[PDB]
Amino acid sequence: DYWRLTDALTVEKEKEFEKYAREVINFESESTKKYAYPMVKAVQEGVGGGRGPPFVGRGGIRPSYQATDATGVQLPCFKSQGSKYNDFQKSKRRLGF
Amino acid sequence: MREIVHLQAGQCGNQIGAKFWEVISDEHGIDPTGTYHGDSDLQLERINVYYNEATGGKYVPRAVLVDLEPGTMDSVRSGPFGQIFRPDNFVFGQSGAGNNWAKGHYTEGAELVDSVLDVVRKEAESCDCLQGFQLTHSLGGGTGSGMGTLLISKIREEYPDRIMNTFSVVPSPKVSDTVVEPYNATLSVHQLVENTDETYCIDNEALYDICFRTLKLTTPTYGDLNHLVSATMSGVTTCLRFPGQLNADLRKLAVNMVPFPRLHFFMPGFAPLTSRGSQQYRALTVPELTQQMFDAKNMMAACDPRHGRYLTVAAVFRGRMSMKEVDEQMLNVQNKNSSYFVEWIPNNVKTAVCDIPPRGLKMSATFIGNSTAIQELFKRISEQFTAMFRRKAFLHWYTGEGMDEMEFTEAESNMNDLVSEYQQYQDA
Amino acid sequence: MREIVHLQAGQCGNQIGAKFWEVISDEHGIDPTGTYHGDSDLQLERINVYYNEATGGKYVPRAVLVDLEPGTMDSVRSGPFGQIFRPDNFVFGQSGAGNNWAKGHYTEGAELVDSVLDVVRKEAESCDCLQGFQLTHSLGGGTGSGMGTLLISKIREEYPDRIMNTFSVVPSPKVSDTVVEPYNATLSVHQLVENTDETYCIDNEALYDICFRTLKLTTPTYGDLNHLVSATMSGVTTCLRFPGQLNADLRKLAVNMVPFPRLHFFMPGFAPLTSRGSQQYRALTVPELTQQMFDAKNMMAACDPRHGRYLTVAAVFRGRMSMKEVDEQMLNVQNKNSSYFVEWIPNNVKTAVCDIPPRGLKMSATFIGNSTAIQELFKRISEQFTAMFRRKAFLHWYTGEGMDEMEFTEAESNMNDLVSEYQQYQ
Amino acid sequence: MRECISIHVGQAGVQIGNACWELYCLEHGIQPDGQMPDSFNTFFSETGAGKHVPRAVFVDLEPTVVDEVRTGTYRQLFHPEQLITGKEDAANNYARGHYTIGKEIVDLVLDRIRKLADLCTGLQGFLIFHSFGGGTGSGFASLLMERLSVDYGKKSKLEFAIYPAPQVSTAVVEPYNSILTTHTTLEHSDCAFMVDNEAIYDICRRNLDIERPTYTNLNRLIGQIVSSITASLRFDGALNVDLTEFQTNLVPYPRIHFPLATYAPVISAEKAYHEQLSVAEITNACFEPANQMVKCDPRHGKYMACCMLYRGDVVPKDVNAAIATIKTKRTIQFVDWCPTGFKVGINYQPPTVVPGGDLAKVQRAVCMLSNTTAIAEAWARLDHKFDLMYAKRAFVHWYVGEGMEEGEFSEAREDLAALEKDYEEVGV
Amino acid sequence: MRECISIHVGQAGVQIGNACWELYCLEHGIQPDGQMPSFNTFFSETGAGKHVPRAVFVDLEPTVVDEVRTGTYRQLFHPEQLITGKEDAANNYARGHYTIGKEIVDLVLDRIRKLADLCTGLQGFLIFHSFGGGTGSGFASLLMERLSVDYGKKSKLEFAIYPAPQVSTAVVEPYNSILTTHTTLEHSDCAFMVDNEAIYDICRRNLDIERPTYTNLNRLIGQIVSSITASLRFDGALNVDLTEFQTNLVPYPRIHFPLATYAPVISAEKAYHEQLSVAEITNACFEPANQMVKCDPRHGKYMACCMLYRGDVVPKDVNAAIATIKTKRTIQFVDWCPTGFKVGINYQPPTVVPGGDLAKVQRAVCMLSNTTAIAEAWARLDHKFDLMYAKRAFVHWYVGEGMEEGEFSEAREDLAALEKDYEEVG
Ligand SMILES: Nc1nc2c(ncn2[C@@H]2O[C@H](COP(=O)(O)OP(=O)(O)OP(=O)(O)O)[C@@H](O)[C@H]2O)c(=O)[nH]1
Ligand SMILES: Nc1nc2c(ncn2[C@@H]2O[C@H](COP(=O)(O)OP(=O)(O)OP(=O)(O)O)[C@@H](O)[C@H]2O)c(=O)[nH]1
Ligand SMILES: Nc1nc2c(ncn2[C@@H]2O[C@H](COP(=O)(O)OP(=O)(O)O)[C@@H](O)[C@H]2O)c(=O)[nH]1
Ligand SMILES: Nc1nc2c(ncn2[C@@H]2O[C@H](COP(=O)(O)OP(=O)(O)O)[C@@H](O)[C@H]2O)c(=O)[nH]1
Ligand SMILES: [Mg+2]
Ligand SMILES: [Mg+2]
Repeated sequence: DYWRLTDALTVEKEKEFEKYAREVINFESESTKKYAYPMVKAVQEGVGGGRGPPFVGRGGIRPSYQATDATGVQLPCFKSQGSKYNDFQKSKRRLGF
Repeated sequence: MREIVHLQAGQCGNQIGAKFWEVISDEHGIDPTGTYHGDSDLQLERINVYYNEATGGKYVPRAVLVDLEPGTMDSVRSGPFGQIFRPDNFVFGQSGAGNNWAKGHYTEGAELVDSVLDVVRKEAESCDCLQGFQLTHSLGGGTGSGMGTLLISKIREEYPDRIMNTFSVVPSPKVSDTVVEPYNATLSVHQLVENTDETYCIDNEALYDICFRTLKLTTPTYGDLNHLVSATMSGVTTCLRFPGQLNADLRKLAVNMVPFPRLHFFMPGFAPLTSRGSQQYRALTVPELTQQMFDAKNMMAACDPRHGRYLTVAAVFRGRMSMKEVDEQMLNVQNKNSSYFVEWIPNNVKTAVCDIPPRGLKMSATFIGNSTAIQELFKRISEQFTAMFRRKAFLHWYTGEGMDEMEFTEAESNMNDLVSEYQQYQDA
Repeated sequence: MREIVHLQAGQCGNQIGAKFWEVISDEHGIDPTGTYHGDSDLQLERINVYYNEATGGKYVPRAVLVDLEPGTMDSVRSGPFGQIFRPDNFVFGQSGAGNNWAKGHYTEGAELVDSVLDVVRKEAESCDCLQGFQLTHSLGGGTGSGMGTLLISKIREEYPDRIMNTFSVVPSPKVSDTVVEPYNATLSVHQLVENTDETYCIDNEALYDICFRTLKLTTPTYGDLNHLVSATMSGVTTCLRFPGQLNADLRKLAVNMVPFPRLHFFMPGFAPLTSRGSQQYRALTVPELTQQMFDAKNMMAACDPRHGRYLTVAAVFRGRMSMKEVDEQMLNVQNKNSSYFVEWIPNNVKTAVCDIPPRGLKMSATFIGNSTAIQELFKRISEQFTAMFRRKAFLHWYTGEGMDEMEFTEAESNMNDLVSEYQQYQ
Repeated sequence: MRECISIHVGQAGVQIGNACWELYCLEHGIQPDGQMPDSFNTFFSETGAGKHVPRAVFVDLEPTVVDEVRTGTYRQLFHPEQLITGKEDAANNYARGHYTIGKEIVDLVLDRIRKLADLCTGLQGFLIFHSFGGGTGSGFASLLMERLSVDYGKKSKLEFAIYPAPQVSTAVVEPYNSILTTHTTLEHSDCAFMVDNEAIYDICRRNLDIERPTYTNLNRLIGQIVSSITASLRFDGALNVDLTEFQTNLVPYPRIHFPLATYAPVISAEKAYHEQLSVAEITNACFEPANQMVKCDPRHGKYMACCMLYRGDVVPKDVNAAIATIKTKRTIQFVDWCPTGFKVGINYQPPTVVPGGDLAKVQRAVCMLSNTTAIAEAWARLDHKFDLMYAKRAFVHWYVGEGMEEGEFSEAREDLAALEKDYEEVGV
Repeated sequence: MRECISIHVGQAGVQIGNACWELYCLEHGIQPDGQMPSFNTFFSETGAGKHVPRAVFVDLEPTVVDEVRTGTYRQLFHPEQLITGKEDAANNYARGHYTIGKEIVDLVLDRIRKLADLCTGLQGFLIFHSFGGGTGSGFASLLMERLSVDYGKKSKLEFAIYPAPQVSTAVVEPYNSILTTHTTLEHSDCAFMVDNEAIYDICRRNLDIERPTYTNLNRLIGQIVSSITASLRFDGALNVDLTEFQTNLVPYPRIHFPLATYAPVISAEKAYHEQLSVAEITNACFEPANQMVKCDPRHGKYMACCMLYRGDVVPKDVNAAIATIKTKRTIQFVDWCPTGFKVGINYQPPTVVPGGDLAKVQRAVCMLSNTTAIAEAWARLDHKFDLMYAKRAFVHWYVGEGMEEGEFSEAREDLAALEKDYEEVG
């Protein structure tokens, strides 16, 4: 629970600034919404340098993938179906096991 | 204690390894989150063989994913079990090989071999007693076929005693996707004979033939092809992870197999494959497993054993059974088809039993055997590689990397010396 | 009883110490006002090592912030804990040196020592039993590299027996921001070898290498770099401030770290830096600390120890462990990498245990070591200084101060004699 | 990550750019302004203002062609500095574009490619598009390869361009430019995609039922070709094929880098209504001589290498079945030195449809890239014509007045005799 | 506290000073009266709570300064600060140095003396003039000559128009230009030579304005001076003062002529369609077609580079850009500077005037390279002055003014010796 407590604390500390972040966006988007794009890019970047889908099991953690010689270009998702996994159970009934 | 490190090379290797890491995660009751949700105590007793401990009741696969192209990892990471692998184990680069064995083996591999060597040594020093590593790749690529040979050569010098098993993918002549595929294959098998304890030759076309006929699947994807190879190789170490009526291990099979070090290529076989219509009329019995296995259709290589002589046979079984039929069937098949077995070695059949059945299935069996059929692949490659080298076609790609021309000959010379002595073992 | 005075030289030194004084104030539970809001009794038990008592339950850092330009004092007090420092401890002049070692060491050095030494002596006569002072500075500046050398020389005459550690900042050749940088480093290391008990060679470039790779920070500022350099020297004296299963202090290491007086340069090391994605897949274990400890990428100096022979190793662990694992990992790493260790000293590793974990973390480790790789840095400076000094380039700035030309020659001779006897010990 | 930069040369190059980039805008989803209401990074680049900028260099020697783009719908899509123009053109003169007029704008274009190479971190290759007929597309194009070859020795240099049609022609002095351009596409090219518009003219009228097509209708089909090549790069697939993958498995010798393309199916919506589309059906049209995008019959030659790009709703099962059927055809001859000449590539995303186009919306598609020796007869017709021109000494005063030596004509003519001879050696 | 005093001379000095001062007023928020509805380095407070520009506009013609006197900022400026003469030199260095100077030398000296009395710690004297006008030449020469003995140590920055190699607004300009160079050699600390034609080409090519004017040029001159002074005015992670970047620019007493560059300079319409980041802006600073002096550094070798970033910028990107530019064979360095960069960073982005031309941009860069490629312009001027002096044209004017004709040959020989010294460095 000690590391579980710190896990909830990380959720607690990441939240509080998001209120402080949000209220500027609502205050800034009082005249025109034509101009709020960098906020939407900023609050949807994610926790860490990740491009793919968020992992709801681990708490929205976005692990990075930076191992490319001396360049270290982050891996982008070309986007696809991303279908639910076989579980080995779907095919075993598809194959009659 | 008895640990295995998974080496993962190439787009072929990355996809099949991702498939393999899912079935045993289902077997060991591990969620995509990473924790343990299983019910039986034996589902979590020997999970340290493939997994390493992580805080919060989490386990991480002991894999080293390698490819020369960065986009393959994103497909691996976007996979449903994509958040189960530690990112530091992933090693890759932005410059590929372009199906060139030479570029992977010499030019671009030399900049990446250091980092993967750091990763595998990190995983090697983690476990107290390592039995050996495990690399899966394709011989038709530029990374697994290419620098994957270079990785094997180094770790044999570093760790000679540890076992080195390879579920390598040999290209098919009837269906191929690469013209320099004989070039990479001829420069790869020479690395196999010198540095490999045992190799398993899986052909995708033979896998394609099975689901054409045995499973009658309308549209089986490569994930289905990934499903068979993972199930085949999960049956190799099911006796290792779980106790059985007669226990065995990788070293138990390999020591009981290899009569001479030059011969370590085999065809694997899997028992429980039936189509949907076949499930309606069947009875799960020991002879039906044995009957299905010795039919040459079930086999996932492109060699007919009826044209050669079965050198040795290893037949492991998964699930709770009796040894009455297990011995009575192996004796029956030994005596009936006597001409397909060599006379110099009696009792070529090696048997092992694993009590734990596969998940969601009752009975199963896995078999590894050496026969004189395997040169149907090797010599047929020689019908290509030699008939592509005499005019020096596609050579400037290989010559531009800075190596000589004697290497193609010596790899060819080793391959002709490989078959020739092994021809002699047929008529002995 | 065992007190440390925090000397502070240069813009680099001021920002480093300001981050440092915040860090231990968090550790000791000290508010920006100066009082104690902490919970554990051990959080206020040995706080007199760095702090001095004031009425109202107030504590003041025992720091002397020195720089030649007043433009940095404003930013010092503009920070979070800017008002915790005593204003009388701020000592500074009007005109700086402009990255000229000559101007800081001789010309505008002469009048500012008296204010510094009076403040230093006042803190010296404050505490009863001083273990030693502590100075952070940069070797590429005009005050920390210049002025910074002068006060060390005088306090060695004044206080010879006290321990003298220096967390100097050595300039990097690949990434450099000063053209007269080799000249300042040429005339500062000569002052380091003669009068310094131990030196910690930090490098900003290798700090930049770590944050790109180990931490994967998108926008690392110098505050992040200051966070690391404060953490390692927090790990140096955590055994001093808090009791441990096996206790140690500065003199426990320094006596055990100097085989011969001419060699006092060390490269530090901090074990648990992981990126946020690396937090997800790990098991916190002592072998994991030791594995990350000896990986050549973890060093924040500009020298790979794999090209050198290792003289003496320190491993100070912060928190609660069991030392059988600690001794087995030290023994494991000693036997495996046998070629990198010297043979005339068996058991090169010195170990220490500090029971109190670092704040916000469960487990950490701190590392100090002397290897032959540090000589890679000195000759690398010599290739650039001699390239400058052959044509008498940038000399009139120095020559206009008033010194003669042989000081460069003797400084060049001293480090050449340093690396030669260093090469012989390899 | 992977990135492609377009260096289209000429008015044709400007016009196919207009067609390609509109198609590129439709697939990813770029508005005409340039905002989304990373599959796009290979073609587009992020700005500070979050604009996605085309990474193409539109270069032309006359203002009018590029100024139409400046006043088009996508005026606020292209950077104005990027569209490089010239005050004077060559007017169907290779010599003016290669010795007099090019040198004024050599640097300004060459600073642009460097700046575009600055933006990209890992550059895959260069797409250079031009025409053999026009002076700028032949003269100015020939010089730039010569300079970017020494600027980027390793970077790939793809070449789609327009060959003169063997009967119809928009110029009389075209063979002089065409012959003198063949030197650059030999020693400064990695691949080549020669096409006459006449083959497109026959295919569109026969198949797409447009009896009065325009140049944009043609450019839509060529855009489909380039889209199919980069499709495996932009989106995921079962067998992702990069640029270097099929560069290796198409080029047996450095002197042989002229495959022939083929796209299928190409059928109208009313035509599509009555016919089933399957992998075997659509792949069979790719070997029909009447559907070839180059006026030659491969049945008169022999394939030594065929590159295969499946797109859309495709399955590896029908991939191998189609390969099996084609290999069992005496009409399709293969060289004796390539038994496996199919390079399989599989993508998921179906090709999109442009409103106002000609192709109907389909679920599956195929792309074909076969190198054969039947292309060499087309060069012989050019040798047949240009030599009978050059003996008469016509139009010689035009080129000589520019300031190049007349002996280069004979050398360029002598070269293509050697290239045609080399293709005959492989034909043996 | 850092203070920079303006000593602008001539029509160019007056126009450039009015430019620079509108940028200073808009930067500090000062209304045209001089009331605020950082600043202290340029302004000074008064009893009435007004802010006083620390500028000395000096000219020999009344109308140029009376335009300011009836301009908008009349109440902002001091009637005593604006120093005017009745009769000009009319492009005559001899008139400007011998006949008309001594009338108001004392008045100008007294004005700067009271301004220095007002200042407490003087950082620098920024002095603006031209090499073409007789006023901007001879008066600048004499005020450098007296100011050198008035303040030996105080630094004197020299911003001056150099005659353009192709276009010219005068015929008798080269005589003044060759006779002036003695003072910029022996009475200057830094020189920032500028020709108009380079800025003309820049503003036509990049800024899309086909019909610019002198105020359009003065906007960029004010921008570069503001970017120079931004580190003094506002906070930065690495603040750079005048002493620091002169020390890391001047190797020898005879070499104080760096060349400048500003990036990015693009109009708003084109600024819509590109990313602006550190690598692109530092690559644009290195293009020979963007250099503000008509010479190619690719024909010479860089031996120093001062660097001033500004705005939203990270030292990680700074170091990455430094690595990228170092890995380039087209860019050369002399053998005695393996490290030749002087990096500074400031937080506040460059502000924008309404009616200006540059769009507001979050990150900017100012480059100051000392190279050897500048000597070719002096060579062109040497050829032009040689074929001037061969037939002794316009000599009678200066001789009647009353100087000795051997000074012409002496100045020619001196500039030849300077070119020879630049050859020795090269
Ligand atoms: N496929 C295709 N080919 C074209 C198109 N436009 C012109 N061409 C071919 O290009 C040849 C002429 O070259 P152009 O592109 O028109 O002009 P250019 O390349 O700039 O050279 P100059 O005319 O000398 O300026 C013609 O003979 C056509 O065969 C087009 O829109 N599509
Ligand atoms: N950049 C710039 N140059 C100017 C400006 N005004 C004058 N000049 C230059 O100054 C030269 C002539 O000198 P002026 O500044 O006009 O007058 P002066 O400096 O007082 O010298 P005299 O004319 O002899 O009185 C011309 O060749 C111009 O190039 C200006 O506003 N901006
Ligand atoms: N059985 C099987 N084969 C595959 C799979 N994916 C790719 N392959 C084979 O791998 C070959 C291409 O491998 P490649 O990416 O070049 O390997 P690399 O060079 O080591 O990265 C093709 O010939 C495919 O037949 C898969 O999921 N299953
Ligand atoms: N690591 C680190 N280095 C710094 C920091 N601030 C400044 N520096 C370094 O200090 C050098 C400049 O020092 P300087 O101000 O001239 O020192 P001084 O002359 O003693 O005042 C630069 O080269 C920087 O690299 C910091 O916060 N962290
Ligand atoms: Mg044209
Ligand atoms: Mg004037």
